[PDB]
Amino acid sequence: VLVQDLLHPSPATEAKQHKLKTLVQQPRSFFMDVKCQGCLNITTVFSHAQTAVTCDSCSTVLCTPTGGKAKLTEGCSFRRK
Amino acid sequence: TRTSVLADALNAINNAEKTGKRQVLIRPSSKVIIKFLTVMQKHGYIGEFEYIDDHRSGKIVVQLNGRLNKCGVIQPRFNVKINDIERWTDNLLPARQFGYVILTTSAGIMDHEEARRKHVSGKILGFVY
Amino acid sequence: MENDKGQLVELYVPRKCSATNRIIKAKDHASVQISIAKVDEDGRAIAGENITYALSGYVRGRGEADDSLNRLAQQDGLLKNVWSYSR
Amino acid sequence: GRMHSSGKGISSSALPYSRNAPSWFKLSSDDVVEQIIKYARKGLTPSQIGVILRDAHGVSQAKVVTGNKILRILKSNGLAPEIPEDLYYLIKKAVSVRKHLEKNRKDKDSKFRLILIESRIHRLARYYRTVAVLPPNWKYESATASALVA
Amino acid sequence: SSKILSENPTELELKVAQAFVDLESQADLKAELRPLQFKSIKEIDVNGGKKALAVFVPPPSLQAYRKVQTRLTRELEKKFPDRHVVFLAERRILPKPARKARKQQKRPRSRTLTAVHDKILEDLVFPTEIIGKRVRYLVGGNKIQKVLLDSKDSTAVDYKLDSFQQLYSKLTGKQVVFEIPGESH
Amino acid sequence: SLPASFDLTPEDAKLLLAANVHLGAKNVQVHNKPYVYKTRPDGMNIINIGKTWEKIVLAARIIAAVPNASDVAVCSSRTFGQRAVLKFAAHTGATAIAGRFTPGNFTNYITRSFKEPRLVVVTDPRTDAQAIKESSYVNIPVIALTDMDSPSEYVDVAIPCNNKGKHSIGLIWWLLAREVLRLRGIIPDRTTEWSVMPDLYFYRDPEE
RNA sequence: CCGGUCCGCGUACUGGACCCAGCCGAGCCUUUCCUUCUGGGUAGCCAUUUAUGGCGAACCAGGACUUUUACUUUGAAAAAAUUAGAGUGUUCAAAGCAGGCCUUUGCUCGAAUAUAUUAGCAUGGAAUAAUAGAAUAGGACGUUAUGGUUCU
Ligand SMILES: [Mg+2]
Ligand SMILES: [Mg+2]
Ligand SMILES: [Mg+2]
Ligand SMILES: [Mg+2]
Ligand SMILES: [Mg+2]
Ligand SMILES: [Mg+2]
Ligand SMILES: [Mg+2]
Ligand SMILES: [Mg+2]
Ligand SMILES: [Zn+2]
Repeated sequence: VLVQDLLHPSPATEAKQHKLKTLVQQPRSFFMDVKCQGCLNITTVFSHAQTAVTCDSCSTVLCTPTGGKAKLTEGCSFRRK
Repeated sequence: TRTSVLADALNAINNAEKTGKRQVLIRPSSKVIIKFLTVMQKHGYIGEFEYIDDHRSGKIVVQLNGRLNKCGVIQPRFNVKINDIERWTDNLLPARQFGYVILTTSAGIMDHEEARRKHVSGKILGFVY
Repeated sequence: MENDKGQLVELYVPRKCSATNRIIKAKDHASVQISIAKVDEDGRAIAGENITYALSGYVRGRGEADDSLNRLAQQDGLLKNVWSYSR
Repeated sequence: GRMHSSGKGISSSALPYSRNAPSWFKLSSDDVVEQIIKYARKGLTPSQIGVILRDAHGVSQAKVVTGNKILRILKSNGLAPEIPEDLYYLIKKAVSVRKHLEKNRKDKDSKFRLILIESRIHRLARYYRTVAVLPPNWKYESATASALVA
Repeated sequence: SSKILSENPTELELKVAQAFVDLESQADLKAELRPLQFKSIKEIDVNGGKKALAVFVPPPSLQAYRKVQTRLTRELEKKFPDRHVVFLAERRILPKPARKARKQQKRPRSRTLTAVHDKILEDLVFPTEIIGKRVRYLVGGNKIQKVLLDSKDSTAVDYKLDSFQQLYSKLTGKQVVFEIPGESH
Repeated sequence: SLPASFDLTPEDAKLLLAANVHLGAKNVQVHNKPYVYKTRPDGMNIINIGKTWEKIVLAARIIAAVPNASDVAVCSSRTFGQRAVLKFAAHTGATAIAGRFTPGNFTNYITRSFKEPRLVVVTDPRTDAQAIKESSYVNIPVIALTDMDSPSEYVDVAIPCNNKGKHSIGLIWWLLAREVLRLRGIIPDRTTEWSVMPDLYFYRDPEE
């Protein structure tokens, strides 16, 4: 392809690129509001969390760190902030 | 490591122009790169180019129009006396009637013809034709 | 190229590629000259009245000639929404 | 890349273009600071405090909220460690390898790795002396290293 | 006139301060208009019959204005019709030292001309946040900035932007174009 | 630009899909990427026949620009396309090259069937590689019917279609013949039904 | 833009550009000024007591300070011979620095000019590449800010 709009790449193909290979690098992670099933308390949790986050009320582990995104425990619902 | 961002910029421009592409992406940007491109743009060897701010060194997208034969840096940026400018244009330029040697002088970045007009000299920076 | 008195001492002002602006040499036998007929409002091809493009042998060798014509023809109205600037 | 390897990995963090706090962030620039000091007394290094902040408190960057980087805040409250954290972990690993080497004398691989870590210590300690983070007479001693980290 | 932090305020500044001593009548926003002050009211004429009103504020006082600026502008636009109201902080620009210039204290980056023009370019579009800036270098020689704004809170500025371009041109002399790439369109 | 009477009509669009023209090869080269609309879950690539139609109209306009109709050479080495090119030459006056292409027909001027076409039209760049190669020696532009796996080297006008279909080849050739005659004025207008049927131009086995 | 003239594209000369644009500059304004000291000296501010109250920048001449370089412009300096090079019928030339005038009880062009180059000296500029600065503030201004401790 000799002629191509480098300043306005297709947003579909722009999203398949590596996170450092976009026009402006941008994280694909986000922060979430996590509802444990046991109670209702807003707890902001990083999507790629490295910590076994526990809610303040009861000392129950909410998520377990993995290689990539943290895994929410069963009964825990997330909403992207 | 990355020792000359101007060399990276001109190599990308050369590779895109030799391969027939009409646009090229340059990373990283700098003041010297932008002022080098403005001289090339001023003589018509390239078209409009665009600077993208990413809160970092930056990126540039240059539009090529096929008139550029070759642009390059001179590393290191040798000191050039006024009497030595004649010798440099003979070695680097294809003829005595066209082509420009880019210098960095205390009066600013300019072509060898402009440097003779304002009677200034500095360090050699590159060439374009 | 002309002398001081202004006479064009140049013989053979050469053609240039429509895609890459390279000079098409005298022995570049991979270079072609596309001739595309003009069509009147009745749907008829107008005899001897054409839109013309030239491609150097370099562009054709890389296989980009087809995509270059898509771009060149779309800018001239010969085509609609077939070539996209953004990929 | 990779000063002491043949690797060419590029994995790292990619900061967002926005330098401002997210609209949904409600904590003040103070409440984060008292949170940092509370965690700093538990013994966390600046790397670990930042990990906990985004992992459990939604603090994407301490700089976009407070205005200063994490190590700058600790040094402003007299909580800066004497040895910088990264230099500490290189010396601690070298201590661990040296402790392993005296019991496994034929482990020539650990001997090769120890030279890399100590070379990395000396380059970093020399840098810290030019920026006046370490005293000009500061020198890393293998014999007395266990005192500094243990 | 106590609201004005300048000696000999103009009639326009008095009228604006007269509005400032009237919006606290409703107690929803009153606990914060006592300390609010401003230094100047620069007004220019934009095309289309409108007029740009620039309120200049001490930079340390900027974060106090930012807390109520969204509401306060809407009623100030009601009191003064066909007026576009913006709030700018009076940042100080320190000139670049010459080589032979006598040594002064090291110039902080917030006082540099690049930072200040970037800063006023940020105060101009306050409800929205900048997600990207581009600079075109045209073949003619002139340079044009492009600023990309977030679609969130876009309705506060989406009918202006043209006032901003001329206002930015008045303050700095350079050309800028504001675009919101992610609108519904 | 172009009158709206030249737009893709629903009748022709029905023909193209029924002839499996829209079925492109599983693997697509980078040069044919703009012509792919979407990949079908089995693996076949769906051809954007709107783009296919416009290339056909563009190609027919180039053919109409050649003064001598016999100077246009239509080629097919595939057996599926041999009948199509022979009938195209009869209707349009072009020069058909069915079956084997003798190497040197364009460069060796003492061969028997030594031709000098002003334009060469190819059914498939892969099976007609020899015909395409010599055109790049004597400044001959090439129009080619290309699948998603067909090479694009030295091809100026690419018609995106299914090269490996019995009905796809015949239909595309039939469409070109109709448009060339419409521009020449043989067909009175773009709405008159053509006498010739797309069944002619279709390859017939020795069984019948 | 009369090319008259000067000595026939001629076109040099040169009245005359009305300067199209372009090029080398200089200041002033945009938040942007050698912080200065001692006069001239005071002219106009703040002219209510002037060039009898408080515009030292309203430009000089006599003092006081100064982040360090590299680089590049210009200047002085780098002996003569040699080199390049202007002039000059040593009969030409290599050379030489001679020589020329109506014929002289004497008149009279000259004997240029360039180049040196690392180092040193003075100088304009401030791109490029370094360097220093305000972080436990021991930081900067108060022109006439208030004292105190010392020292000349
Ligand atoms: Mg031009
Ligand atoms: Mg050479
Ligand atoms: Mg030249
Ligand atoms: Mg050129
Ligand atoms: Mg790398
Ligand atoms: Mg190494
Ligand atoms: Mg990293
Ligand atoms: Mg109230
Ligand atoms: Zn819970």
